[PDB]
Amino acid sequence: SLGPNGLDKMMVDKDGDVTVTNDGATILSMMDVDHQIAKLMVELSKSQD
Amino acid sequence: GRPFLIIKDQDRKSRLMGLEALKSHIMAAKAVANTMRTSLGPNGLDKMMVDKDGDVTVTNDGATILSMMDVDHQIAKLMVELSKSQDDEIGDGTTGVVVLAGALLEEAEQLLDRGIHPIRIADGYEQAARVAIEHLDKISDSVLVDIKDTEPLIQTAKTTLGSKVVNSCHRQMAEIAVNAVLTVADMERRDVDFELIKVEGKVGGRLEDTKLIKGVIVDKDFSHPQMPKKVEDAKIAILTCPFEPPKPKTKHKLDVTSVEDYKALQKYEKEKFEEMIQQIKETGANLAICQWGFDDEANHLLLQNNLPAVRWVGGPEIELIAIATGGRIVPRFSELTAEKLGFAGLVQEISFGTTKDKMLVIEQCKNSRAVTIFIRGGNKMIIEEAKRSLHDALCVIRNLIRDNRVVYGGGAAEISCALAVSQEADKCPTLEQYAMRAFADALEVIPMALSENSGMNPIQTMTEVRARQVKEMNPALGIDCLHKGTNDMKQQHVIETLIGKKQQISLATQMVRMILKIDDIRKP
Amino acid sequence: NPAAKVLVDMSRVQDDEVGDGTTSVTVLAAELLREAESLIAKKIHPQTIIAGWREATKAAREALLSSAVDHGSDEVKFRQDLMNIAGTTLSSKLLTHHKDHFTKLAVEAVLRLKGSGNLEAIHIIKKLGGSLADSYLDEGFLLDKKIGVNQPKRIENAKILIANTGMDTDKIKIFGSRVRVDSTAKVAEIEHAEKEKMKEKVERILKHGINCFINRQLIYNYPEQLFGAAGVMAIEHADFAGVERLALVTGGEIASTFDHPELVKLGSCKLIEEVMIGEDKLIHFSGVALGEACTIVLRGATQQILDEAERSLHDALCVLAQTVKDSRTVYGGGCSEMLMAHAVTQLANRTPGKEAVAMESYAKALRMLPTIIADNAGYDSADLVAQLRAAHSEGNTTAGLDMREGTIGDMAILGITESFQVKRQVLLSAAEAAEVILRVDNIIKAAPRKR
Amino acid sequence: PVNIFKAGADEERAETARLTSFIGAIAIGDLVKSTLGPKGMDKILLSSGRDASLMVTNDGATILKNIGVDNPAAKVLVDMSRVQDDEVGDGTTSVTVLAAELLREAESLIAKKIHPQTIIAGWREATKAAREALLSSAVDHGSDEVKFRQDLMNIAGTTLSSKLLTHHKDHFTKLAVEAVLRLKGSGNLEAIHIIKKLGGSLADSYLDEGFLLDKKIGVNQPKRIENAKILIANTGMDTDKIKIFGSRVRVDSTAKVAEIEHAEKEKMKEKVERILKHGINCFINRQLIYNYPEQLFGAAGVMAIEHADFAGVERLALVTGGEIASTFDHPELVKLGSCKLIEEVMIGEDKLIHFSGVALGEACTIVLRGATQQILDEAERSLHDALCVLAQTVKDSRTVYGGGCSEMLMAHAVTQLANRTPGKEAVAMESYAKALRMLPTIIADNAGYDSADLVAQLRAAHSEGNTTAGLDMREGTIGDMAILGITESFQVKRQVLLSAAEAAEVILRVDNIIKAAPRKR
Amino acid sequence: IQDGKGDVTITNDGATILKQMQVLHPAARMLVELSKAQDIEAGDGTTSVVIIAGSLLDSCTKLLQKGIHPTIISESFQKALEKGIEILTDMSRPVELSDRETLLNSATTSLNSKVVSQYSSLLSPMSVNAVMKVIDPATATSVDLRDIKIVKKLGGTIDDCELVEGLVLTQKVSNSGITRVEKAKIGLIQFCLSAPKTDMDNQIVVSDYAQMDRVLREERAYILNLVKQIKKTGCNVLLIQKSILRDALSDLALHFLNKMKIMVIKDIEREDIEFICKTIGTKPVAHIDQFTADMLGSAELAEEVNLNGSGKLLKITGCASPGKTVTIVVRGSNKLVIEEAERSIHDALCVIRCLVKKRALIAGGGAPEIELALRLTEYSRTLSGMESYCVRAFADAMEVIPSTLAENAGLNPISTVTELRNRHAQGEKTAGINVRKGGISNILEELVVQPLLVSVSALTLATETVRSILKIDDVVNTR
Repeated sequence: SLGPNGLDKMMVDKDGDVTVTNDGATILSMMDVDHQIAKLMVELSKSQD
Repeated sequence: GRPFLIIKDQDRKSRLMGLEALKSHIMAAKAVANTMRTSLGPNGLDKMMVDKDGDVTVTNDGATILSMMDVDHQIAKLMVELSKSQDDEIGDGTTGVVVLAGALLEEAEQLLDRGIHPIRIADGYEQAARVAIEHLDKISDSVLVDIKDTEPLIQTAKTTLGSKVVNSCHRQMAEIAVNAVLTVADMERRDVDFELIKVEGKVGGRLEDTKLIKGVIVDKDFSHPQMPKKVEDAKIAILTCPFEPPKPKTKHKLDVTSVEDYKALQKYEKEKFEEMIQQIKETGANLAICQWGFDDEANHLLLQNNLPAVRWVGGPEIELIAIATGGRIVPRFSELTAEKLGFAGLVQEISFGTTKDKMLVIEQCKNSRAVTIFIRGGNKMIIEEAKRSLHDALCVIRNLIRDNRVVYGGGAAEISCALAVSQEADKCPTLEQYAMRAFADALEVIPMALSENSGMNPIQTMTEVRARQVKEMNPALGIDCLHKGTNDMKQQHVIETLIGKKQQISLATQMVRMILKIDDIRKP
Repeated sequence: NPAAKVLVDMSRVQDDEVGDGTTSVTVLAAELLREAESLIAKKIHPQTIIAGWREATKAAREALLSSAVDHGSDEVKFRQDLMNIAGTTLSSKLLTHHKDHFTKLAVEAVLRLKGSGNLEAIHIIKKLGGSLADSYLDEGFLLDKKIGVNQPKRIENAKILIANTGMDTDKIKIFGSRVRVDSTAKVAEIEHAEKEKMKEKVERILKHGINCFINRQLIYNYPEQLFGAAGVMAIEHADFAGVERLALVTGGEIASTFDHPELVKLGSCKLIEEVMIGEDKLIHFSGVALGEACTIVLRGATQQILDEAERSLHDALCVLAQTVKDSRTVYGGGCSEMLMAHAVTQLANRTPGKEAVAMESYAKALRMLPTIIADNAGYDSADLVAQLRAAHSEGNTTAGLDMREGTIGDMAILGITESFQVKRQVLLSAAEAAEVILRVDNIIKAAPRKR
Repeated sequence: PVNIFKAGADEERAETARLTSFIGAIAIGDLVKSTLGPKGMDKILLSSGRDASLMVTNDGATILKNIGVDNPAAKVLVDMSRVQDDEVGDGTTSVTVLAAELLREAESLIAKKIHPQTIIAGWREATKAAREALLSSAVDHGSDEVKFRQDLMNIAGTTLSSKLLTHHKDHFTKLAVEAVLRLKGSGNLEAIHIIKKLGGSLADSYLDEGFLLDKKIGVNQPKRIENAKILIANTGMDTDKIKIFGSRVRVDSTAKVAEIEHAEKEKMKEKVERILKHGINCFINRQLIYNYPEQLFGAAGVMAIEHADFAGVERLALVTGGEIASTFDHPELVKLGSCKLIEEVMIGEDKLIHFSGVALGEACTIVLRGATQQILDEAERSLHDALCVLAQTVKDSRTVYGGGCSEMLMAHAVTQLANRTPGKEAVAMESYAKALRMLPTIIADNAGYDSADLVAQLRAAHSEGNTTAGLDMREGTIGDMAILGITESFQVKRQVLLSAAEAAEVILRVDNIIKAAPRKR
Repeated sequence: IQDGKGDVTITNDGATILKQMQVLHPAARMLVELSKAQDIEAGDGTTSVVIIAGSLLDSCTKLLQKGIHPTIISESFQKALEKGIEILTDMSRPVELSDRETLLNSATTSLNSKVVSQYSSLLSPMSVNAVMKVIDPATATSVDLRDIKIVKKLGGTIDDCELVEGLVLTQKVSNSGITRVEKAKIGLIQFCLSAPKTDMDNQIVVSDYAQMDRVLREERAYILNLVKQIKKTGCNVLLIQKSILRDALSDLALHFLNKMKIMVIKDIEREDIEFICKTIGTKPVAHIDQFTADMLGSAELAEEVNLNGSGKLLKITGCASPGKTVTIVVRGSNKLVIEEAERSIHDALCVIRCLVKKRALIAGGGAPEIELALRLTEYSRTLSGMESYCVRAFADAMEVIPSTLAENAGLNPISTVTELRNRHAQGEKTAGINVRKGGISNILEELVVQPLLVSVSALTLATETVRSILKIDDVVNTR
């Protein structure tokens, strides 16, 4: 997704809602994360945002 | 009275009776007839289907399609049986007759909702079939076919190959089929048995390679692969026994009470071997045609005798070799003589190059009786398609052995018979005109589905063609089969069988009359 | 899907015919069906497409045959074309990585054919290890069996006779015989009689005075001891292919009757001796009479390498034999394709009506192939295809995509000669299969054959 | 190389994701492509868990409304259709099928290993040029009453082709026109009333010269009144509770309770007389009323109307010239509603009260005496769409040309731009232009005409410069709508193209579909 | 008809029959809604209309195999509808509300298809007299069914179902004393005769022993005086509206009324009181201060009457108010014959309502359908093309229903079809199918007629429904 010509990501939450974005925190938050490093990195990108 | 078991196990017992049973019949049969629509006659498509064991087979030879189905309802199995009957009778209209039956039962279900006994409908169908076949026999033209003129037969087969992919070449097959029929026909008896022709095919090659060989093909190589491979004109013999010493078909215990008995037997063994060699070498025949194989001693001896032979040759191919060579059958060397030998035109070995198969052909200089047809194509689907198509063509020619075995088809016959049926039916009292008109409608069903399959604007096509063939009467104004204008069939000349259409009409009429009667049903 | 089985069957047919382009015909058929589904999505009568492709394919066949060139008038040019085609085949498979080491070698093998098929006459041997460069074609012949003790260990200039006889039990052709005696002395007498019958049979065979022997069936212990008493080399049971190869290379006969010691021809060779090949033993046969059948030695890092090497080289041998059968060739891949596309396009100019769009779709379908070639290379496609269309539209019918780099160049100097027969057959078969599969109207699956 | 998602959580970060999105998009496109042009055929949304509730519809808005999906791109397009229908009306069909064609273009382009940003920039520029060209071709009217009326007639007639009501177009389109005339230039949408009464024919329907009410009357109210002085109220009138609480009746004898009852009756009578001091012949109550107020009103003998609707009372206050009151100390500071006659009418098998000769006619009431509930529902949907289009074209007077005319205009402009543009973008834009060419094509496909012939003729005509060239849908020929009368809303097509552009922009810029693990159900 | 639940139904009108079934197929629902529409606009005829629609569907099926495009097919549908309008208009005739005999013929022909059809001898007067008492023989052109309320009672016989212009009350006199007064006086009360309660809480607090007796006597005197003011008019019957949260009747006041010999009836539903106002002219009283003779009516004789040994029900008759409301009692073996008689009476009522509504009668039997078919064939012959085939299909579709008329009357369909075709093809109209004789005959002497609107709505709604259906082409599964 890097660059002004970035290629955004569009994904669904557990309830059936569509979300498109390019930043990290909004991606990582509503991404279903099972591994614990995954949740650590969700926290990380959320702090950066 | 409380209900009680009268019929054994009425719990799992299912009964249907009355008009609803006829409704089930008509709906299933209409579904099947509409299932089998898009392969009509001179121009159509092919339906592909796989069976239980996972085999791909596609054709418009409708009988095969219906046969290879694991259908559920009984009437559909009856349809499959009817298709097999018509295929084993002529070999064309394998879908035409079933679509006609579907049309007849469409008419039957329409008139049924009008409140009339099915006996009336069956009687109307029978009378209409009578009239239709009578006029179809009035309209067919006799074809004077002799042994030196083949062009009408060539066009007959060419038109017959319509809607059948073999119309790629569309020309050479007609010629080779006519030549094969002429070579193998029994003219006086008017008989042609297809067991005399070894219909064979091998994948690869092209449809241009579709050829007729005026002889026999054999699929066994040399007993001595180092032995010289090809011989010109030769003399053959057919021995129905191996080269092993004669042991009886009764259980035998040959005692050996002495060492000199051992020497006598070990000498008698070879003595018999070279005695057989001398016997067969005396008669002068170049080739030996056996059935059960033999021992390597014979192989090396023939290597030192330079006399070609084969072994393990199967029964029917043995018989066909004997038929083609003109000789007789020699069970054992007692019958062996120079007289009954069979003369060979030329024999050669091929391996199809890249392949590792070996296959000997016998081409005869003198007169032959059993010919062979070989196929080259794209796959086993191509091979089987060509085989079944050419086989149906042979059936067509065998029917065509006689004269007047052709009338203009391509659907024009349907218009003509529908017109005759309507003309006869109109001059009738009531209670019958409805069924006869229904049969007439079933008759023009065929051109409608024809135009649909061609993709032509149907209703206007039939209207214009009907007007053209009504105002001036001729059996040749059918709809475009080559789709290039020129609907006058005295130009396109769709040349197809008479008895094929007549048998289709008869089968459909009898079958619908039969099905009309099953009004009460019982299943478990 | 039944169409998938149809495709794999057309692939198997094209594979058995020649090879090295089965992939091509499959891709071409699939791509034709891609334009077919597109055009039928434009609501077109299928029979029209079928007729259009039939006429277009006939015209393309005529044009390509017109472009066919015969060769073989000399040796150097024809041999160079053979190395060219061999290496071109090796490009399609992995053998490209050492194609040179293969090419000339392969040529020699096809030289030994001398007008006969049955590639089984060519022998291939694999042993794990070595290297692809270590692989080479034997300068003679090879056999893989074992020899007895009382037989010698080194021989030269042997005379060879072949046999397919039963010398294990001397089973008499009559079954039912049995000994009916009482005293076991008679049994000793009859057993000595059998042993002397075998001895006299060995004398019958040895009367030919051969220096080496082979039998297709098992050499039993008593026969082996009698041979050792003679003290000459005898080779035990083997296959049919081995004995046929030996008969070819030495000119002997597979003999099963030995009353004629001088009426037979003996196989000829000059040196027969084992060679310890790494962890294996193979006997070396140098100075054979006929250099017809050959044995190929293969070595590799993994057995999968050996398997694909044998597959690919079998394909190359098939193509080499096919081009030896007919010396009609055309120019390299795509260029012949692209000029056929040009001719079909010229017909499209001449083609009116609705069939025109179908046959021009056919044309661009053909044109798609070099695009895919360029994509597999890893270079820009549109520029090359448009530029080469311009090049072939000017009459420069010898230029084409460069094999060395993603550029454009003449393959006549570059050395890419294409076997006309193979790919005309490929085109015909692809057309036939495509029209067959397009003639469909209905798929009806039967029962799955309930377990 | 390690599992990181929850059970049921999926991520496709390859071309399989775009493949799934594209096949879902195509499944969307083909389902609706049968609902376009004058040749469209309607569809059924059949239910099984909704207790067998069905609705037939032609404007694909309801179709995308009633279908969900797991592929998020299809839901994105559903929301796009939501937006489109939120703006004006029909064209959801148009924008959705156009998006399908553009994504098919994207498929074909990705089939050549191209970085999509080039496509994005090229389509940006193409859209800019196309919008500029269309604005330069924006034909405007309204300077004359007859011209503007005929433009509205043309727009309405062309729009009814896309739906069922075309069978009585002359009896419908023109009628709808007068409705927006009654808006008197006000921007309100919620003045038109929609009425469904099964039975009768769509031609039996009519636009009454007044207003109607569908509420019960009081116990003793006159059936008919003339020159009605009308007042509208919203208070208790239900024994008019004092609104004060935390106050209790706490006595030791019931005579005081009797006096309290008499006093509350008197106070209610006082409220009634307070209202009657203003002086009216017709009273309106937005809500219920009690028996004692009803007896007082019957003593007055006036019309009291009970339990009305908030939107309806707002509409009627706009209509009859009064405004709702809640206090009545001022017989002098209120404006009274006015009507000529208020009578009774029986429609269908339901009872209505008829306003005849109303002092004003701002709001509208469209009665549909159709023949089935489902046809009634789709008829009300269609008239809602048509009146939205009418209001929008009254808002902005600029109009454009349909039948592909403006469409091939922008197509040819983009064609010339691509011709004067170097690089891949050009052919992309050309394909983009080709993409636009598919839209009228599908229209002809709905008719089933000689497709390629017609497309070639239109491209030739637009290359020649004939800027009014269009497709004749009556016979399958090529003519001028200026003769024919096929005109549409400039706003409509403009926003259709712009929304399609931005939807393509957002959809193409996707790389990884990640569906979260389902919660449960 | 029986459902998965306990109740069962017997019916002979296509509408309700269709209502009972529930099908997961959209076409069936479409037909059901069409039947609903025909009911709302007409009430009956659904006995045939859906079958006519299916006949048109099969008629257009053959055209569909013929390949005609659905749009042109729809245009032909519209044109056939338009032509059939005037084709129906042809053989109509004006009617009169003064002559009773044509009216009774209309009602009886409407009720040919009911279970109680043999009971038309008694029932033909009933529904008709119900209709005149509602609207005027002068200019009405508007009829409401809610002007009429019918009561259902189990037991008795069909012969006991009678029409009266009076008011029947399902409520019972709680007082077992005075239960019949002739020329009595009638009163209605909205408020609750109970202890005086306030809008907010009321707490009659007590701080002395004398206060209990004081308040008891005071409340007694209060209720006494209120009821005395009530009796001040000399009333003889009081109706008390049903009340909630409070007792509309007072036990002490109940004894007071028992002492003063006035019938006491309470718990009267909120709505039909206006019906009562429309019935007997009485007007509600919401406060005793309001109470005045102006909201009091007069009656001749009202009593709690017996059902011949089947319970007691309250009846009121003989009031001088020229009301426009009626009621009919229904008795019979079980509730099933009750439903049958109810539906037959409702069909007759709706038929007469439409007849007065749109005064235009059309002969039934066989003449209409055959005239349609003949004229539509000769119209099809005049318009060659795919139009001609479609119009011939229309002309052949209409003959399905008369074929059923022959069939279910125990006759061969085709023979009767031929006979009607021949007879009406010779210009001999009025050729109706005779159920009794079993053939074609002059339908005029057969007394078989129906209003124009019945068939007009039938075919118009059928045509539009068919057109919408063919405009329907795709289905997608939802939740």
